[PDB]
Amino acid sequence: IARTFYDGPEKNYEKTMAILQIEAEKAELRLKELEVRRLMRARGDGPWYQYPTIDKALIDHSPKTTPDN
Amino acid sequence: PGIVELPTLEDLKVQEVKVSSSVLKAAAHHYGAQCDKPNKEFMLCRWEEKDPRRCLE
Ligand SMILES: CCCCCCCCCCCCCCCCC[C@@H](O)O[C@H](CO[C@H](O)CCCCCCCCCCCCCCC)COP(=O)(O)OCC[N+](C)(C)C
Repeated sequence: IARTFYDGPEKNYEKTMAILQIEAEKAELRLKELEVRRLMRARGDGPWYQYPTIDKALIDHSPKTTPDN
Repeated sequence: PGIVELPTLEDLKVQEVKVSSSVLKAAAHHYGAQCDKPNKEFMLCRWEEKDPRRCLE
């Protein structure tokens, strides 16, 4: 029965080791992502949570018919 | 936030041109033809500086 239907215990051992490693990395990545999102929403200096401003190319730098401006 | 630096009254003393608008309009073309250089210099100074206190002379 063992020869025909099942395998050795080392197979399951190493499989669950790999599964545990994968899940641990995923958990760490999730926590790091939450922290990064919080920090970049608070500060706004990151790529995410960038809100549009007024483009400076719309300004007209020419004489305005009055000397002051 | 700071004070505004204004020129004194004696810094604004100048011989005034006291002719009316009709007199100026009658001689406007010859005035532009003859006195073009100081007028253009003052206008350039006024535009670049953007400040009446920097183009009094
Ligand atoms: C010796 C006589 C006296 C003792 C009798 C003992 C009775 C034991 C027989 C009863 C069998 C119990 C059913 C359990 C089936 C397990 C299914 C699965 O686990 O097996 C897979 C494969 O299946 C097997 O090949 C068996 C499949 C056969 C299904 C049994 C059905 C037989 C019922 C009879 C029906 C009759 C129909 C009549 C029609 C008219 C294994 O997957 P695999 O990853 O690949 O192999 C890993 C191991 N390796 C790598 C070393 C090779």
